[PDB]
Amino acid sequence: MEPLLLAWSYFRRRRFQLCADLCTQMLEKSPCDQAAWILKARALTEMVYVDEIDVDEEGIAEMILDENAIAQVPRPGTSLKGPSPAVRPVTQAGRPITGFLRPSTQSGRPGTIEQAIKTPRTAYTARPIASSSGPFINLSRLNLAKYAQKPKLAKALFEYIFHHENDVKTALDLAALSTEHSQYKDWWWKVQIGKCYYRLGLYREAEKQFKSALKQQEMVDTFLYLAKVYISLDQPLTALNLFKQGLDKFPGEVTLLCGIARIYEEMNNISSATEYYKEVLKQDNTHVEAIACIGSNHFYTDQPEVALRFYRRLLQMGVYNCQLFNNLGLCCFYAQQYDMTLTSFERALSLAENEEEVADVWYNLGHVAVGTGDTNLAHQCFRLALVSNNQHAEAYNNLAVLEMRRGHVEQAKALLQTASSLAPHMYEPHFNFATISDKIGDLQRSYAAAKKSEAAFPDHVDTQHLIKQLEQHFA
Amino acid sequence: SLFKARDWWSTVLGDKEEFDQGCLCLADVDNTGNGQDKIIVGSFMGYLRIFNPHPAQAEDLLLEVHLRDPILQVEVGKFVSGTEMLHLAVLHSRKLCVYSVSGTLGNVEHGNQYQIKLMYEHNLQRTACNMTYGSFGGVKGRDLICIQSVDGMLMVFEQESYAFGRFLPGSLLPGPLAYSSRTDSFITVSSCHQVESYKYQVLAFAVVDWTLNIGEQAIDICIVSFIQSASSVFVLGERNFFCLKDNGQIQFMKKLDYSPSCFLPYCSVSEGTINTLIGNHNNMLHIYQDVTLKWATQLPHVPVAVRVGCLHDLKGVIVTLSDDGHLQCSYLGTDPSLFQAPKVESRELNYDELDMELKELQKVIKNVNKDLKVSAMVSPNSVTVKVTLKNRVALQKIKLSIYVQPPLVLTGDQFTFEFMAPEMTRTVGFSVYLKG
Amino acid sequence: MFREVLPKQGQLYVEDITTMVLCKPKLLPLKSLTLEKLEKMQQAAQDTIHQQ
Amino acid sequence: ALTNLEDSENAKRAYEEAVRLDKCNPLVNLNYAVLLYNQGEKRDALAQYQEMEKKVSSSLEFDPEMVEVAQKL
Amino acid sequence: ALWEDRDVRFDVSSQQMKTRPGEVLIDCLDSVEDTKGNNGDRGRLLVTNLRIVWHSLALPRVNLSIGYNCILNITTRTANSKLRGQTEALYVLTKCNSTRFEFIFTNLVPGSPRLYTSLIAVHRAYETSKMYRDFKLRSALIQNKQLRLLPQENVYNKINGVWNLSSDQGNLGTFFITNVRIVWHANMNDSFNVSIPYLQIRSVKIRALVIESSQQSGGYVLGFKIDPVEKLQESVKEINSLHKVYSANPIFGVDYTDAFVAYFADGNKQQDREPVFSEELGLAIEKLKDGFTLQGLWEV
Amino acid sequence: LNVPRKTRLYVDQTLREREAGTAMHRTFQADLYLLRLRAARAYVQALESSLSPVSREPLKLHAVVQGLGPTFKLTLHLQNTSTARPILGLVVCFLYNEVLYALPRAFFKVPLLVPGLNYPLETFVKSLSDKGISDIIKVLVLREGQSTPLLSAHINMPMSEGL
Repeated sequence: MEPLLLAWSYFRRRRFQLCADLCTQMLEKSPCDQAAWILKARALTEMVYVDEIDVDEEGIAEMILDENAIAQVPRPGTSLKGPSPAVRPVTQAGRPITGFLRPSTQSGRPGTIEQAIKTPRTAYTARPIASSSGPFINLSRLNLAKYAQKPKLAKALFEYIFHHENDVKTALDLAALSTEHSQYKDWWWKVQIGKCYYRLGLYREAEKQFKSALKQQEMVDTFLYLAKVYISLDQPLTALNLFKQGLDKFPGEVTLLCGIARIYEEMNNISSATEYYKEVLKQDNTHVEAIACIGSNHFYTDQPEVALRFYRRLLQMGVYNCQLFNNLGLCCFYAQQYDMTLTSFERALSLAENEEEVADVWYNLGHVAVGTGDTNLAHQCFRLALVSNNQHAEAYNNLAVLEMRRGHVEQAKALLQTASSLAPHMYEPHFNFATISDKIGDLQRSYAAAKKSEAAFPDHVDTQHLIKQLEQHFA
Repeated sequence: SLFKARDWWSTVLGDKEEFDQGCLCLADVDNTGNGQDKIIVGSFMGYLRIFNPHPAQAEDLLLEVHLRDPILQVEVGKFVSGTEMLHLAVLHSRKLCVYSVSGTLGNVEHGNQYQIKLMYEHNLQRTACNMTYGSFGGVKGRDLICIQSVDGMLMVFEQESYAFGRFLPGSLLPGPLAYSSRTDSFITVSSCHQVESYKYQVLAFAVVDWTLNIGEQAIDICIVSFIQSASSVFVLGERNFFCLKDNGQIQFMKKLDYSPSCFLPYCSVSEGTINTLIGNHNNMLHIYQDVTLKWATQLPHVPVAVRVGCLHDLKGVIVTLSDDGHLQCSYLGTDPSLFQAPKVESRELNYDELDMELKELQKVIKNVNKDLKVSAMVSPNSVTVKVTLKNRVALQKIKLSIYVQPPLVLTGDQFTFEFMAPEMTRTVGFSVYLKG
Repeated sequence: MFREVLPKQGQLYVEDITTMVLCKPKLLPLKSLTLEKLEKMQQAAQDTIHQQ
Repeated sequence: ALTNLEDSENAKRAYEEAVRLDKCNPLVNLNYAVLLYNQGEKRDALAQYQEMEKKVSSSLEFDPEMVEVAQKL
Repeated sequence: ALWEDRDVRFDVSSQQMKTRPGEVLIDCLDSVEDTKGNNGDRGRLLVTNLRIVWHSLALPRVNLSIGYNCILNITTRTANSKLRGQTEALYVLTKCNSTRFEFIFTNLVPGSPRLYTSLIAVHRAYETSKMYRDFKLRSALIQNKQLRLLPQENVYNKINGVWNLSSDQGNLGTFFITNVRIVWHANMNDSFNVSIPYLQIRSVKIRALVIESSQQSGGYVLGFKIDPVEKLQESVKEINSLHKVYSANPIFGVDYTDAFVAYFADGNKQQDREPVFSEELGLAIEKLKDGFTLQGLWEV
Repeated sequence: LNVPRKTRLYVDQTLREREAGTAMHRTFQADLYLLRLRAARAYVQALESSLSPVSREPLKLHAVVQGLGPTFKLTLHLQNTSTARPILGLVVCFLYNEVLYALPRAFFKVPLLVPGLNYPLETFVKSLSDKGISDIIKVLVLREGQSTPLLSAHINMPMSEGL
């Protein structure tokens, strides 16, 4: 009823528009009221809040122009920098496609600025890469030396400056004055200064504050923060020891086990990431990350029924996506459940909020069709995948395979050239182009294509026989 | 049905009303003594409603009284000075009212009426925010009430009148208040992230017994005491979930990945542990054994102030109340249902119309595999050219551009026309001149 | 009461012939919650820009 | 398979396609004779039996149904 | 008597789809394909005053009728991006006599999706107005001393001292007569009030003012007694007249086969086993199915 | 060998298939019919709008965008895919939002396309909005005597990262 009370109760119920809407009134009515002031600050900063732990873009500049790893060429198995590409689709030379895209995924790194620019913008991150990773209150007007004295105001004000305005320097000024006001005895200000540092670039100066905050009071937050810091310095085996220390503190934490599994998958030894995702399951059993990862791994290691179970679980827990339903369709078809197969693809096509998701669903429908026979339906589905996403290399490759099945060799050659131009990291377009060339002749093009195939999937077999035959023809 | 909250007696509770925490209470305000609880809900729109649900039906709603001022945090406790019978407390923003729901019976299912009498009231100087109730100190058979204020002050009533009132040291936005009986302490969560416990006799003498700097501000704090072996205090933040000891340090904590709205540590099972259930803003309930998820369910609405109670011979029914006005008693769904296409022999694929459309589309496909006039006029004189375009059918999103050569430069390049009715002429005029 | 007889011998390849391979079915990876929130906050700004 | 999918007309036309497109495999003729005899005809089942016996020899279980659809027709 | 807003019917007749007297059509949309049943057949959707109807528009026999007192959730899904225009979809979740259905309605032609909005609106108008067509006990009807009237409602007769022959000592109470419903409060602890709608009344006779309910609120016989019977028969005759003139054209106060088996919201489940206690979890849980266990259903 | 292993899930699924094979067959055939219907529908709609970058009359075009910052390099890789037949009269026309992108030459002739060579034809797109706004850009390749595009392509321009 009353303004302040109704606004605060709107805040408790996570409205975040009404709260501010009543405080703006209550502030116009009285220029001297700090309760509604910091309440509107909280509402504004929480309409946009996103926890700093899972925000690890890094970007193109950090990837090359910033060197922090001590060892330049460390032993294979101690640095971050399964099914073969003949079964599991790939994204780079290696790095098979993963389940559960998270905005911290790097999934390989480019070598030079030119390569990173001249590639698709979303081939090394979940979002397109960036070079660098009225108003309620004007930051240049308030004296942070006076709000630092009042911690009740200072905490919400720092959260506002950091997560709403993204002013790391003024946030760090406020946090420094606040920490010196608390005589360096509250772990929260230490963690916040460490976050300011970590997104300023100073990792060691942030690891110092995170360690000093762990000494004050163990919290899952500081453990994950140190994990991020250590992963940024390219030190997996330090992060794993720190995670096992945290699990010694918190015996069954799910985020710590999930971080261990993420590190094991970045190092690409799935035989332990599955164990740790299974521990996460034994703890949560609704975890979307572990369920999706174990489901994908179960699907690609020729066990599609277990993957269908793992994805029906996510269906049972109210998850309603385009990805989930296309996955259910692939699993139902390949696990030989032909009644619930195509309705899942229909729900997928219904739920797709993009033009690339629609293209992927049409690609998978073409796979279903070509598994059924009737190559014309798959032809149409691949052409629609192209019509939806012009830069869809798998559709080009499959449509060229079907074209050469029909007989049109030049169409297949052009389409395979387009596919291999869009995705060089794939091996199928190169191998097919080399095969058709060798079939007609042109052993130079066959060599230039089979060598790129071997560069893409270096443990292939038919590529090796092709290269042997070619090098034999050259003498 | 697996992992859904299957429905029991459910209802919608008004005309775009609004509730909050403390609204949903669940006890024997009728003082029958049989164990079956009764739902009590009061919005800050004004209406106080009490239900005795049976597994929609008309006679379920015991009463739907309306008070003038809004209602905050209905409670059920021994709020009368004389007897040991449960009374219902209604906290309006600037008012306290203890009632008594007395139900008299008639010789038919719907001949029984229910009378609430205002046992006593209390004018509130400050504006109330929320309250707690308990046997402060070591008293028994009494339920004193400690109400907070929106501006920090906490005022304590000894079940009859205004006992006292002390200001909380250093708080701006009032957080959740609770009272621990195994330590006789008022525990709150100040705006500055400090979970603070004050001994009762310390406040009565007016300071902090202890503090703990959790990472956030808490939405709710629920001190549960049905276990006398190892006491604990639950604190649900807006980003985490702590269970603290009685001295002041974290016994354990969970870093939730969702946004909680309500939680309730209900009756436990194992030795020492405590089952708890938390409600997302993603419409789910989670059932932890203190850190470890034991079950999860997909609720209908965003739960506010869930409760668990024995309603009509069924123990442990979960009663949820949204803030828009919904309300629902429910039981977990434990029926794994075969994933299989429905057998509907009646519903057949209509081959005639579908084949007609497919023949049409395939005809277009196999056929393809085998409106506007523009004119330009140059003046006889930097020569001024004029371009006239005229449409037959109505056209849209028209863009006209001119390209001469590198050296020659135009004074106008692009011209945009929007929709145009049929048989409408459009003229543009630009000038071309040599530059170089 | 006669049951149709099925051949007990399948078709066996007697030579490996180089056939053009198809790309493989692509399981669409799911998203996190932070990623969905970031994309929605990125598109809400666009929507407000267009709606002014 | 079709015969077991509650679609006998499609099985009829598929067997017609097969017998037109098969030259040196009597199993098709015997199976079409079995389908016909199970359909209650017993008329064209003799035609398929005679087509098979014109086509013809090693399978153990195609031998018995050869003689059982013979004697019962 | 009235089922249009109380049931969910499949393969309905060409007559039951027609607007009931009190019903009134609001909005319509052609080419709305039906899904959750993969017949891939188009149709036509109608958002009436009391229920939502869908008929195949090519074989108008097969159809759907969903009442508004049997829907729980209505969700609009804007997807299927740039490839064509932004087309919508309607997800309706229904629970009739403890059986959960779900229907999906796909707007094929992306040129007219406005319908899916108005429905939502009228559904609110259906729920914000239940004192017009439903029976309620002990509600919050009375103001300080007078009745709180519905929008389309005015009082006819204002009688004091009308007893209630269903209780013992809390009887004497006022009797309000209106054009939509008749109410009686208790004039002493005025929360024992009954608000009977004309829609639920079956026959008003005397045995004494006996009022019977129409098999929906059960056989609820209501008995009242007044001062000398002159005003009594007067009230009875005027009540019968108002009942008939209302039943002529109902108001509803809304301001502004195997078919079922293919529409289950659960999936091959039209059931709810007896909810029994659970010693494992401590909650009332649905009975387990002949060998299954909780810790075996939970794991994967 | 590495022959796989099947759990209880597999035998339960095969039992369901053995007991309910007819319904699965029928419903999968119905779903396949509906899928053919919808695929033909979308193919006809694409032919109508001529949105296929691959479509007698042999051609193949796809547009690549490169570069962050307010200026992007947009290179159209176009290719004649035929045995031996060049294509003389063709021309490319861009469709953009003239308030967000400043294309210098939004329409230009294409060279004589020799069968087998990928011609990169590039342009400089430039973002004009001071606020980050990502809008699609259409490309139409069409004859000079006809008005219906021979083929088309789409490009979602990324964010500007301006100043």
